[PDB]
Parts: sequence; C-alpha cells; structure tokens
Amino acid sequence: ATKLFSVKLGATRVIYHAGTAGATLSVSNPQNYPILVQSSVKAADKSSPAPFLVMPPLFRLEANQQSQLRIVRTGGDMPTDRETLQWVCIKAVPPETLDLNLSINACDKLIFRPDAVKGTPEDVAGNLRWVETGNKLKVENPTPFYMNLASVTVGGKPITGLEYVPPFADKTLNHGDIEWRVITDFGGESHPFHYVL
Amino acid sequence: PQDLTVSLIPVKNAPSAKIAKLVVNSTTLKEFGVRGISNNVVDSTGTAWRVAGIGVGLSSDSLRRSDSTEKWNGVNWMTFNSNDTLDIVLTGPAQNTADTYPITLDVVGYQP
Repeated sequence: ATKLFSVKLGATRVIYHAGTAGATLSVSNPQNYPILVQSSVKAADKSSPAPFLVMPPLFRLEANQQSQLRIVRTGGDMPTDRETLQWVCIKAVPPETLDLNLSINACDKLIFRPDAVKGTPEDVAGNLRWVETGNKLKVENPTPFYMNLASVTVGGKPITGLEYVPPFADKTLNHGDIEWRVITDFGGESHPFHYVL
Repeated sequence: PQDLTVSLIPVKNAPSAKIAKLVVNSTTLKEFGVRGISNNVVDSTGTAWRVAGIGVGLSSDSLRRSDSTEKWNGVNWMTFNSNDTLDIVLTGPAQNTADTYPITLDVVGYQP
C-alpha cells in the first residue's frame, strides 16, 4: 500500500535561443498506467504569466509513454540585452486503513536568451565578483546571464543556499578563496572557477 | 536521478499518532513544497486538513524542518530539504471509525 509516483523530463533546463522557431522538452510517464499531464509556463516569480505557450497544454500519457512538448514564444516585451528567466512546469496526476495518492509538479528553468547575448554563462563566469564581510558572502554578476551556481566553497567549506544570480544582479548569503562551478546549458557542471581574497 | 520520485508510505488513537510517511527523492532538487489536498483544509499552507472516510497533517517535528514558506502561483507552500522524510500524523489531541480514509498530497519541485 505504498504509493509511488514520478514524472520524467528530458532535461533540467531549457535554453530558448531568441532566433529559433521554438524549443522542446521530452516528458515520460514512468508508471505502468495512464496519467494526465498539464504543462504551463510562469514568469521568474513562479506566479505571473509568461509570453510562452506549451503544446499540448493538456494531454494523457499511456503507461510508459514518452512524448515531446513544444515551447514557443508568443509575443512579450522581453529585454534584448540580458536573459529572462521563466519556469516550465509539468503537473502529473494519477487515476483515483488509508487510500494514499499523489500529484506532482516538476518545474524547469526556461531561460530566454536574446540573439545579441552571445556565448554562454560559463564563458564569462570568471567575471563574478565576490565580497566577504563578516559572515556575509556577496556574489556580484556583471554579465547578461543567469548564473546557476553549483559546488560553491569558501576556504574549502561548502556553501549551500546561494540562489541563482540573475543578470546584472547580486546575491548575499549569511573565509578564504572561493571556488564554484556553473550548471551549463546542457545540465552538467562547468570546470571550476576561483576567486582570491 | 534528477526526476522527482515521491513515495507516500502507510505507517481511539494515540496523541499525534503517525499515519503516513512522505519521501521526495531527486539527485538535483534542493527543496520541495508539499500541501495536503482536501475539501476541508485548515490553514494557509495546507499542512493541516480534515479527511472524510479525522484531522491530519504534518508532525510538529516535520514542520520544524521547513526551510521557508513561499507564495507560488497564488498559494502558500512550506518548503523542505529534498530527500527528506516527513511524517503525517493525526493532529491535535487523541482522536477516536472503521473505514478507509483518503489522503492526497501535492508536491512541487523547482529544479536548480
């Protein structure tokens, strides 16, 4: 009587290159029975609407079925000089002592990259500036990219809880050299970067 | 496995008697949100609610482990460290019916 439930997405992020006709994201049903699926796109704040449509927005997956979702920009007035982050979310719903059931929502960053924003975050991730005062660690991102940091350490001590750093933005979290990696456009981690102080 | 896998495992009743166990697994998630789904929900965050064949909800020890409360898409969610196990209890004082009771949890994860 354990209830198990999962949904599989083909990637952990989707990079939406401005010049393209659209992006895709695979979704699979690991269950040996049919599930209902809803896909939506929300703005960076996880609540506001975003100028994207996912097709189909509503579908049923058979047992073990794998499908593709198409994601297309539909208008909007996104900036041209920096990335804009959205979230693409997949809601999965199973069919109907305890009677235990679950529904789940898996959301990926959907990162919009204007055509004039060239290269990748990892190309310029060595331009992050770090400042340490007392217990406060601040990271400054002077680049047009979202900087999705992983495996951050300070004097070898793991730092957990630095949020992703938006374009032209800083983050501050409550000693010694900093080391970090970024999660790449393709989901793995970059080579390490270092900053001395 | 980056993908979310969620397990809900069954465990006059004892005060705060444990009735189910929630495990959320992913190698990439940092945190998840969870709410109970009911016709009769008994707070902003959906962490205590009534179930028709009893008062159920997260234990005080599980609630203690919440990282934050976030408003996402119009609704408050308590967030928890991924790979955590949370306990679902009969809430309040000792509660007294031979029946099957439906418990529904909704889980969300935003991938780093």
